[PDB]
Amino acid sequence: PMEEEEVETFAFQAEIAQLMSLIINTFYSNKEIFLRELISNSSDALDKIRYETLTDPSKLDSGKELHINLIPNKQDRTLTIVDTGIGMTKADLINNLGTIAKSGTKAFMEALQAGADISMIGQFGVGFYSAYLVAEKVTVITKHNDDEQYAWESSAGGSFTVRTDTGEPMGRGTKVILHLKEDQTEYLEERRIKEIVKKHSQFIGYPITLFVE
Ligand SMILES: COC1=C2C[C@@H](C)C[C@H](OC)[C@H](O)[C@@H](C)/C=C(\C)[C@H](OC(N)=O)[C@@H](OC)/C=C\C=C(/C)C(=O)NC(=CC1=O)C2=O
Repeated sequence: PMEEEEVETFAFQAEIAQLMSLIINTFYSNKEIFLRELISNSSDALDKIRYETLTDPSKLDSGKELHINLIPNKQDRTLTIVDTGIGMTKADLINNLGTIAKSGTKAFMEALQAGADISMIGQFGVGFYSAYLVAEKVTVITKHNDDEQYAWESSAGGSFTVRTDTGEPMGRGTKVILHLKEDQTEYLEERRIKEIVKKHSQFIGYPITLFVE
């Protein structure tokens, strides 16, 4: 019996939009670093719920396990990075994932225009956007203890949407789904994923698991 769902479309802040276009339209040779950025983000999120629980144990009612799961899907061509971290509220998503200017955006673009390696992205605080080196579309599903589950999404192009997620409920955390570009499918390969995690994400302070098939 026909479901009615609310959607809200937002405009990326000007420089974030320019950064996304720079990332998508320019050739870079070390694109694999996108995973290190996403895993670092998940690690950051896990630290936050970890410390918050020390002060309030009920914060783990939504789930005690603190870990990261990597899920490649060769059928629909998606690579999903999941964490049981702190998660983000609707306000968190809208504010921190597009709408508000970030201080390192310009500096990073300057660096890139000068020939800096993309690997540098994390030092500028805009590392999430490196997802667009390999994905044509990114969906961020998230659940924070203080809000309902939400889905953010963008195929770049200057806008992003936010809507309540009606997919599989998550206890708490964030799930980044990368809809990979046709020539970036190597990241759906178990050997390649293991290779890059070993190379760049060896000191993650939480267990990571790769689910194959
Ligand atoms: C201070 O921390 C970081 C910030 C500032 C700000 C966004 C923090 C955020 O505020 C709501 C939460 O406190 C934090 C726990 C959530 C994450 C890191 C999310 O990752 C997962 N898995 O939760 C990430 O994924 C969509 C969201 C935004 C990341 C952006 C825009 C980025 O490019 N760089 C950043 C890396 C950071 O470490 C960044 O901006």
